[PDB]
Parts: sequence; structure tokens; C-alpha cells
Amino acid sequence: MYDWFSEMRKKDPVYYDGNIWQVFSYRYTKEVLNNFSKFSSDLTGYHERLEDLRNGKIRFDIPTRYTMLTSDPPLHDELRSMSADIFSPQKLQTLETFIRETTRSLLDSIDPREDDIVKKLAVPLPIIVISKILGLPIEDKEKFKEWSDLVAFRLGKPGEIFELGKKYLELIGYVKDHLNSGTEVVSRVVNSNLSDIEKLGYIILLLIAGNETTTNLISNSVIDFTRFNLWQRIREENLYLKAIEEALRYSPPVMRTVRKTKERVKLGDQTIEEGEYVRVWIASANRDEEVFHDGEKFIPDRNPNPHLSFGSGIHLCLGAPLARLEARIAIEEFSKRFRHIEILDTEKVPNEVLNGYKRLVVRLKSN
Amino acid sequence: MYDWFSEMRKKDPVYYDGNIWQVFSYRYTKEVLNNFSKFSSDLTGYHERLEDLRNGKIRFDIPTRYTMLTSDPPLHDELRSMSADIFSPQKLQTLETFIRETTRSLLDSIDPREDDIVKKLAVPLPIIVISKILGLPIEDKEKFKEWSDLVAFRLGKPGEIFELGKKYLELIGYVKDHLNSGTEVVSRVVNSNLSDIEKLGYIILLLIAGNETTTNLISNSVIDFTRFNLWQRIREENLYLKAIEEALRYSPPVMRTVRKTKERVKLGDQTIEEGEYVRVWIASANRDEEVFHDGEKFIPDRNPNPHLSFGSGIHLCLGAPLARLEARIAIEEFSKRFRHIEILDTEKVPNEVLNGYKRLVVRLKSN
Ligand code: HEM
Ligand code: HEM
Ligand SMILES: Fc1ccc(-c2c[nH]cn2)cc1
Ligand SMILES: Fc1ccc(-c2c[nH]cn2)cc1
Repeated sequence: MYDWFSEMRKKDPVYYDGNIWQVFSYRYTKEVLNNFSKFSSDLTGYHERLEDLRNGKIRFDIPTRYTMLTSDPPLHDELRSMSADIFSPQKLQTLETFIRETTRSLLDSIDPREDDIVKKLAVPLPIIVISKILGLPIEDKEKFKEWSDLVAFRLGKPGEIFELGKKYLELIGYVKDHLNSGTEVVSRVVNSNLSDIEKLGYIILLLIAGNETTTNLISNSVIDFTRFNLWQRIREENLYLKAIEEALRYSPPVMRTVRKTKERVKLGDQTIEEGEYVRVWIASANRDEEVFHDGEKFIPDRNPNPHLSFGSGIHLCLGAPLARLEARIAIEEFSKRFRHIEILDTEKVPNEVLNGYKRLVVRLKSN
Repeated sequence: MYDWFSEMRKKDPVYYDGNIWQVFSYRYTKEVLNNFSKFSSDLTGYHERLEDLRNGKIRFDIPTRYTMLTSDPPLHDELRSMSADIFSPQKLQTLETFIRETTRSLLDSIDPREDDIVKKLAVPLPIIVISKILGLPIEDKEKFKEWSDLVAFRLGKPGEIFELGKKYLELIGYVKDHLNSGTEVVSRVVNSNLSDIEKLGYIILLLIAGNETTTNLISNSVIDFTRFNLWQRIREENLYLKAIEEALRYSPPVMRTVRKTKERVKLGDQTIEEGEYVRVWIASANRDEEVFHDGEKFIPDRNPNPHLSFGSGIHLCLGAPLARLEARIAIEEFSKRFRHIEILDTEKVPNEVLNGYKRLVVRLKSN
């Protein structure tokens, strides 16, 4: 999205729209994210219903209502502790070869005359890698993409009421069916004596929730490097690491997130009542000129680059080192295999939270 | 969409993608559009089936397969000549007050603190105006919106999709129910020598086909004038006419259209065989530096501005004077009524042909 928020960011960085509060500046976006005690993520009934989950009174419910993402400490910390080591530097270092190979195998199926980079590269790569990490097999590639979209859409509407549909029911059945093929962190979850619903929620968060966002990081990067004609400079000056960070800043896969106030609290010059929703715009914060000099310019070797695209504070994205690594390898291999990219057509994901491409059609030259 | 085509437009303006031909430059796009005898619009078998339509041997089919849009001379001219005067300068001048009064009532619905101008202004205005012109009542507002979307979607996929569907069926039922209650051009069509299927197609085309495109012009205009900070200047210098022309050039509601070759033809250095599909990118043509100097700049008083957004040649949009008038009055009244627009959120229509906004959320100050 174009940076609409400059003036808001300047003159109304904390704004009540008649329904909720919206936050546009970096200072107050970061402040909200880090102050978990005043700005709660308990938006989906998890703390409220924890007793009835554990004692079994709730049998049929939405698993993604009960994950670490919509919990506060101590609950949040108890849950996240269980998978804190899942993407450790040592684990990712050994995985690099598999990610590079998967990437190359995906590039092998691209038709240079015309092909959809979303379909051929950006969608399959995260799905294949996370399946490998968790030891949960991809039986039906189609269903995995459907699950990835569905879950991402749902996470984007916390507290909103959606009955389980046919597809989500199939996802649940898959997870139930494949528990014991999982690697260590899946085992920890199954052996934990968390409620069944929580176990489902937790596994689905790890297996599925990171796919659509990482897919969009990859597409957004291809878009940005092409738009600003940066491929040769990225190759020549080895800017892959910093260029992915600039893509994250400039085109965040997650545009915004939301909190609910636990008490009356002051934010900037505004007083926000207890129980109010506070929507925080990562996309706008990332262009804040008081933090990012020439913030409307795409600078592939920008540094420092303290963007908020993975959040900030206790919910800082658990997947961040994996998503960074996947996107860097995807771009490296893409930049190595092809030259002279020309974009033929694009189509945006129709979503206000999820920022990415449904279609990215390109023409390429080999070598 | 960002001008991706810049590359193609200069190095590969006529490109075979393995499946169809795609044209990106102004010169060849306009050449294709104007050469109907070589580049046919007959993509739905209208000419092949004309005899069996007119003698009653075809009684079931998709009505929108049989309109002037997908026909060549002489059929095209027979059809268009029946409604050539429907939007005459004299008829539109008598409609100005109704359009203005309608617009003001719509502007009344906008909550300055936050509102979606797509929902409040851009979507309803064309529907209300064309219903008035044709004397066909808007009995269900939501249904007319659904029909405007599905018909627009179908027209963007000429010759594909051979199934009807429940919403389309309700549209057909609606038209059949009102065949004899409309104004003169509706009566002209209904009492003509055309087949029943054609009459249905013709009425659908006039009543419904113009809504989504005109809506997008209004939205794209609001976007562009805001993005480039042009509202004050458009007011002061009275630039409404040329500014709307520049919105059309820069942000065409119809991105592209399609033709089929009737014979082997040369286009540029390329040789196109008979029976080939030729996709013509209005959006790229409109940025051609050889025709529009500083073509990537939005210049609200650009003149000349020979954009192709309403097409070129015998299919040159019949509704152009109406769409232009509605957009002008919408923008005029909006600019008089409000100040200090700030955009809070946008969402694009997920379509490769239709260029517009599903949501355009803004905050405003009154008078
Ligand atoms: C470019 C890709 C990604 C982006 C932009 C992204 C973004 C984010 C953001 C902004 C948050 C914090 C949300 C909040 O504060 O309310 C978050 C949390 C989280 N992310 Fe991601 N993410 C990405 C990829 C991934 C992947 C690949 C995984 C796992 C395989 C993952 C797993 C998680 C988890 C488990 C949390 C919850 C952390 C907690 O609540 O303590 N993410 N992510
Ligand atoms: C900004 C709004 C509009 C745009 C950008 C637009 C664009 C176009 C284009 C590009 C064509 C030619 C397609 C081709 O050559 O294959 C066309 C044709 C046509 N338009 Fe529009 N249009 C708009 C509004 C309207 C409205 C409001 C109406 C009627 C109420 C309308 C009715 C028609 C008809 C009947 C044709 C077919 C003309 C023929 O085949 O001779 N249009 N339009
Ligand atoms: F709406 C949302 C918000 C956040 C995610 C997310 C963050 N890390 C992995 N997935 C997905 C959808
Ligand atoms: F895909 C398309 C193409 C053209 C139209 C159109 C042109 N004038 C009125 N409606 C609609 C949808």
C-alpha cells in the first residue's frame, strides 16, 4: 500500500475513529507493542476460557483462538517456552542446504516465457520447509495452501466469530491423524497435557500460520527489487541480507496488529479507556521519518533498519529467523538463475492485514 | 497497477507469451483497436449463431455473449445504432441536476471521522443514475451491486464461462420482469427484431455493464488527487475536466482488452497467425513516452491527453460522456463539501482487467 499515513503520523498519530483507536507513528506503535501489561493480546477468550478448556467443558471450538499469539504472560510465556528453540541458529544452519535445494527444485519448474512466481516459488517454499522441520508430511499440496490462506485470514480477525468450515475441519483431522510423525517440538506439545484444543491450536500455529506471510515476503521482495531495478546491485554488492530487511520495512507482510487496553492508559496526548481496541499500523510506523531517514526511499543497504515487521517485545515473531533465511535463499537462487526479469501482471491479496500478491506473472531470461 | 510494462513497451511491444499475443505500446494498441476487420471482437460466436438466434433455434444461452461489445460490422453497427443517441449532450444536460442532487445526498451519508467512500459514493452513484435513465427501478440495492460485479467479471473473460449461476439467473428474472416498464431506449430494444436472448444481453449491457467501471473511475480519481495532493489546485484552477481525463489515463478502470485475428497479420516486426488471441494493454499504452511526454507523471491539466481508456475506433465506449459527467459531478461536489482528506485504508479489486478499489477508507473535515 502507498504510504497514506504521513500527515496522520505527523498530526494525528493516535486517532480515535469512532469505533477503535488507530496508531500510526513509530514511537507509539513500538510503545504499545512493548507494554503488554496495559495493551493486552487476550483478544480471543483464551484466558477467560482456560478453565473450561482444561477441565474439558469445551470440546468443540476454534483451535486458533487458543495459541500463544492471543495470550498474555504468564500463560504466553509458559506456551512460548515450549518452542523457543525451534528455529535455533544451529538448526537453521544445517537446514540451509535443504532450503536452497528446495528453492532450486522449484525454480526448475518455471517457464521463462511466462510464469506465476507466486504459484511456482513463493507459495510452495515455506510449506515444504516447515513440513520438513515439524516432520508433518505434505500429502495434498492443494489442501496445505488452502489451510495456509484460511488460517492467515482468521488470525487477521481476532475475536470475530466464524464457525468451523469444511476446510478447517479437514485441517484439524489432518493434525489429529499425524501427531506422532512429528519432530521434537510436536512431541513436546502432544506430551504436555495441554487441552486437546490447545494442542491443535499450537501445532496449527507452527505448521500453518507462517506460510502466507513468508510467501508474501518473497513476492514483495521480487516486486520491490524489480520496481527499483536493484537486482544487479544486490548481486554485485552482496546486499541480500540488508535488501530483505528493506523489503520487510517497505512492504510488510503484516500491515498492522491489534491490542485491547486492560486499564485506562495515556498514549501520546490521548487518553484511552479500559477495554478499548488499539490498532497499531506497522506499515506506517515503518515509514516514520523520525526513525528512518528518507523513509519513503527504498534503500537496499539501509542500516540501521529497526522496522517493526516482526513486531516488538514479548510476541516478537518466533518465525523471524526462519522467514528471513527462506526469503534470502529464495532471492539468492532466483537472482542467480535468471536475468532480465520483466513483470507481465500482478494481482494483490484482497486483505487489509495481509500485504502480498495473489498473482505475480513474469517473463525471465536464463543464465 | 505500477507501470511494470515500461520494459516490454520499449524492447518487446508485441510479445508472444507461449499462449497468446500481448501488446504494450500505444502505436500498436491503437492500431489493433482500430483495425476491426483484421482484429475481431467476435469472441463469443455471436456472428456464427446470428442466423439461429434470429430464427428461434437458440432459446437458451448466456445473454452477455450476444451484445455489441463482442460483434463486428455489420452486426455491431446495426446494434449500436439502436442506442447511439442514449447519452446525447442534450439528454445529459437535463440529467445534471438529478446527478448533482443524488451526489449530495450520498455525500450526506459520509461520517467524516471515518468512512468508506467506495461504499458511500462510488458504488451507489452509477447504479442510481443508470436506473433513472433507463426507467428500471432499484428494488434491491444489494442485488444490483452483486449483478454489477458479476457482469463486470464475466465481460472481462470473453468467451469463457458457459454456466449461468443463481445470481445471474435472478438478474435475468429481473429484466424479464421489467421489459415493458423502461424508458424509450429500453422499449426500442424490447420491440426490435432481435432474439429474446439478444434483448436480454442488450439490456444487461446498458443497465449493468457500466456500473463497476464508473465506480472505479470515481475511486481512482479520489485516490490519485489525494496521492498527488491536487485537491486545492483542482478547485482553484477549475481543473475537474482535465484532471478526470488524467485519472483515466493514469488509472484506467479497464486495464486491457482482447481481439482475435481473422487472418495472418503483421503487427510491428511480428507476424501473427489467423485465429490468435491478441491482448491489448490500455494501461501500458497510456504511459507510452512517445505519446505522453513525462508519461509517468500525473499532470492534472495534461493536454493533449489521447488516452485509450474508453478504447478507440468503432467500439469506443458508448457510455463515455455519461461516465465523464458522473465522475465530474462526484468530484466537484466532494471537493466542495469536504477538506483535508486523509486516507486511512485501501483495498484493491482482485482482478487483472478491472482496476479499482473494494475499499477506500478516509477521514474528512466538513465544508
Ligand atoms: C515474513 C514472514 C513473517 C512475518 C512478517 C511475521 C510477522 C509476525 C508478527 C508481526 C508477529 C507479532 C504479532 C503481534 O505482536 O500481535 C508474529 C508473531 C508470531 N509469528 Fe510470525 N511472521 C512471519 C513468519 C512466521 C513464520 C514462518 C512462523 C513459524 C513457522 C511464524 C510464527 C510466529 C509465531 C508462533 C508468533 C507468536 C509469537 C508470540 O506470540 O510470542 N511467523 N509474526
Ligand atoms: C469510466 C467508465 C468506463 C470505462 C473506463 C469504459 C471503458 C470501455 C472500453 C475500453 C470499451 C471498449 C472495449 C473494446 O473495445 O473491446 C467500452 C465499451 C462500451 N461501454 Fe464503456 N466504459 C465505461 C463506462 C461505461 C458506462 C457508464 C456505460 C453505459 C451505461 C458503458 C457502456 C459501454 C458499451 C455499450 C460499450 C460497447 C460499445 C461498442 O461495442 O460499440 N461504458 N467501454
Ligand atoms: F493476520 C495475521 C497476523 C499474523 C500472522 C502471522 C504472524 N507470524 C506468522 N503468521 C498471520 C496472519
Ligand atoms: F472486463 C470488462 C471490460 C469492459 C467493461 C465495460 C466497458 N464499458 C462498460 N463496461 C466491463 C468489464
